[PDB]
Amino acid sequence: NFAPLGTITSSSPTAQPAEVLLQATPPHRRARSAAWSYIFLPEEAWCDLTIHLPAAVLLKEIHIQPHLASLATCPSS
Amino acid sequence: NFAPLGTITSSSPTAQPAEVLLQATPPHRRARSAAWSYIFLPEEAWCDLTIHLPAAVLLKEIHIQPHLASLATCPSS
Amino acid sequence: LSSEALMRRAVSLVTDSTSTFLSQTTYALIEAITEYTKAVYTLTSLYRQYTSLLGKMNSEEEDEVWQVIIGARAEMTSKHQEYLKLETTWMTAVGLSEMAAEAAYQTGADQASITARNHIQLVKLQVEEVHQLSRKAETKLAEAQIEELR
Amino acid sequence: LSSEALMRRAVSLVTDSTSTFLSQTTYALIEAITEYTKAVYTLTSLYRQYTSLLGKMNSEEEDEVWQVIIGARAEMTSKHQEYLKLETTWMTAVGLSEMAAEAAYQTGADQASITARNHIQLVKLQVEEVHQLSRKAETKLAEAQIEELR
Repeated sequence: NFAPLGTITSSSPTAQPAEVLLQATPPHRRARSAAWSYIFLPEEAWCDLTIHLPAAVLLKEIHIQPHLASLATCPSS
Repeated sequence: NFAPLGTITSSSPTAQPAEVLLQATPPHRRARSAAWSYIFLPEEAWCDLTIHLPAAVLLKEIHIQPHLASLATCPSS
Repeated sequence: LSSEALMRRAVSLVTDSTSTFLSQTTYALIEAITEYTKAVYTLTSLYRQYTSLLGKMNSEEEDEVWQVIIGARAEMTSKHQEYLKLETTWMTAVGLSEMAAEAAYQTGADQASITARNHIQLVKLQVEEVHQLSRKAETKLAEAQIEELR
Repeated sequence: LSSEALMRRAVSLVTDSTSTFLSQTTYALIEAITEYTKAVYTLTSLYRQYTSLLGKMNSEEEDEVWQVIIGARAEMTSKHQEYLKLETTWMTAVGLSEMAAEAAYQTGADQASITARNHIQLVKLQVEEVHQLSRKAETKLAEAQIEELR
């Protein structure tokens, strides 16, 4: 996994910083809150998250873990 | 609402009694167990609930509430 | 200043109350295990009389035992009306205990975190052990059924 | 037990659930007030650092200070609104604790009553002091912003 070595940024200026998403250890299985939360504006339909790596990497898989406590907030696509 | 006056049944002989689903009062928000649970066989894809009413009624809307604690058990379609 | 002395006498009163409560709950757990075993044995004995002793006696006792089955079923439902709340109160106890464990881990009180973790574990063990006696009796009933059928 | 005792146990279940909710809301309120105070303190500390580094004003740090002042006006209105809403939520939590205490006093718990009274007086002193400190913090911030003209 190369996520910890990278820096994650978002296009929307109001987005809460998401460096917590890159922790090498997963959060609590039944944690009562989400590690990173984004609030959609009524006119907005897509969220932006860019991860920049120190060097080129032969990427194979991307793993995204939604906030399992409330899966209603899992991204649609 | 005409669900409480009806009788619910399923075509799966191993299904739990679903009469708890027709009450007007929903259960606790974060109850560890859903009000009614169905165990899917590895080859089975559809389970059916057949509500029968005492007399014909002019049906307008159907409301189904999944288990808000764990949306992962919400039916796909 | 430090609220250590305030916490000290507050928890001194709390510990005296909970020591009295622990003795009272030892007595009440003796009472509860006795009552639970009696209820489970009443259920299984009425099932045994329902299944094992039909047709051996005469017609008047047949009608008598049928009316006994009906009345005892009604009275058992009435008495078992108390057990439905036990499941929900154990649900809320488990939820509160898990919350206490999480909150004590968050605050960092090691003694309180250990207390809450052992609290959820101990209530789980106690309720699961009375239910384990009940389900041991139920498993014995099922084994007696499968051996009696075959 | 009896009908009154059955009502007591039902309201005990209900009040235990609502007290789980109340503990969650109260801990959230305490953490929110802590974040309130620490954000105000951090902003004041940054302002004090900028004033301690006076004389070497540059475009970068002065633009940062301008952004801090704009965000400080936004923070002033947000802090006032959230102070209002946190006071309202604390009043709601106090009412929930009031109904829980009514249920407990109708139950008959006295050690819980005296512990709750001691906790109430201690936290009354504590919240009075901390809220006075906070309100003084925003009062001083507003006064400094007002006197920034001269």
